[PDB]
Amino acid sequence: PSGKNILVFGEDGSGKTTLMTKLQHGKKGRGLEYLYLSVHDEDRDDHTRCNVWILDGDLYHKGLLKFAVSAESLPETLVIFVADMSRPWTVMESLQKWASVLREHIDKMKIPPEKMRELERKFVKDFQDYMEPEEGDNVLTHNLGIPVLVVCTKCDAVSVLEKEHDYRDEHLDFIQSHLRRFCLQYGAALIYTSVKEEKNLDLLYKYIVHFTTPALVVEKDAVFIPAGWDNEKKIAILHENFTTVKPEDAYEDFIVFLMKQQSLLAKQ
Amino acid sequence: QEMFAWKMVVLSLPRIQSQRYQVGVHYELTEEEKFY
Repeated sequence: PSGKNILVFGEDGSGKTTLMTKLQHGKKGRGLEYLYLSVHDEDRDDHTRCNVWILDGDLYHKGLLKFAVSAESLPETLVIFVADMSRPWTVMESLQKWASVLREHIDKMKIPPEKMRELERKFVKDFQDYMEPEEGDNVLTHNLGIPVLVVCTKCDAVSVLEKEHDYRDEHLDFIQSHLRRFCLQYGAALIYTSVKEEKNLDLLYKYIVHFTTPALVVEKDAVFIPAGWDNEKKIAILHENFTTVKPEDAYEDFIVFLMKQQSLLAKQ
Repeated sequence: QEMFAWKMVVLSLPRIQSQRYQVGVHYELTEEEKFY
């Protein structure tokens, strides 16, 4: 096989060093922390050099994106949008922020090759055609398209989140259904991760970079959205029971002069 | 065939200490915030 790539996007830590340690470390506070992977290839260790770049911060990270993305490396790029569940506003804002950073990267680094544009757009249009079958209509897909998969951290803190400020299924259901909506609109999927739990990322990241996995919504705490488990009806049924159907205001809900003049006036 | 590090080596360490460009003053030179 060729060279595989993964761009993990940490949002001010958020357990990125710990999550990269669980698969196979100083800290993560500067940016562009290259990491190498060794994933089993169903028979032996065929040296699947899936390069992992840890990007954190915002102080001129476009150069780090340039050093982390090549020209012919673009198809096997499985970026990992990481956002910790402890701060839901950080997830809601950081997901669109990393999506905007990816859009700027495509609008500034993917534009020089002309044949790659006409090949990559048709490759995404055909990749989304195979994304929905073999899982177990049409959604408002955006302009970004490449094999993507969002992974959320701090998922084994349901009691902590409901003890701090949630205390109702509205917040957790809002985050679940809205991140499901964001992943279906972005042409991605959603696989939750936790502290020594929810080992389901390697299955889909190995399944897409070419060993399958089913969906889990019964537990509601370890939610896994595989590639091809999205529509425009189940997402509406999720945020309907006791939750407002598509609210636009709940985001803020879950987010010698003076003394001399005085003496002169007294003197007169 | 692990011999393709030239791509990263092209611009490996050009900015090993670029965390101090705070518009020459900024009055709060720190790439983070404290507690409350």
